[PDB]
Parts: sequence; structure tokens; C-alpha cells
Amino acid sequence: MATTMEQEICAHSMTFEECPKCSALQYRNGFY
Ligand SMILES: [Zn+2]
Repeated sequence: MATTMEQEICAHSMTFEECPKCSALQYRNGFY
């Protein structure tokens, strides 16, 4: 695998760069 796919795959449901969005979804999803 080598941690590589490219298609929004975070420990939440997004991409590395979008990892900070997993919580910051401006919703009840997360806050920080
Ligand atoms: Zn994430």
C-alpha cells in the first residue's frame, strides 16, 4: 500500500489536507 491512493481517505472520511475538515465540517460532525 505505502499509504497511497488519492481519493480523500482520512481517518474521518476525507483527504490528508481535508483531515482538518473532518472536524471543521461547520456541522455537528466536529468542532476542532
Ligand atoms: Zn481527517
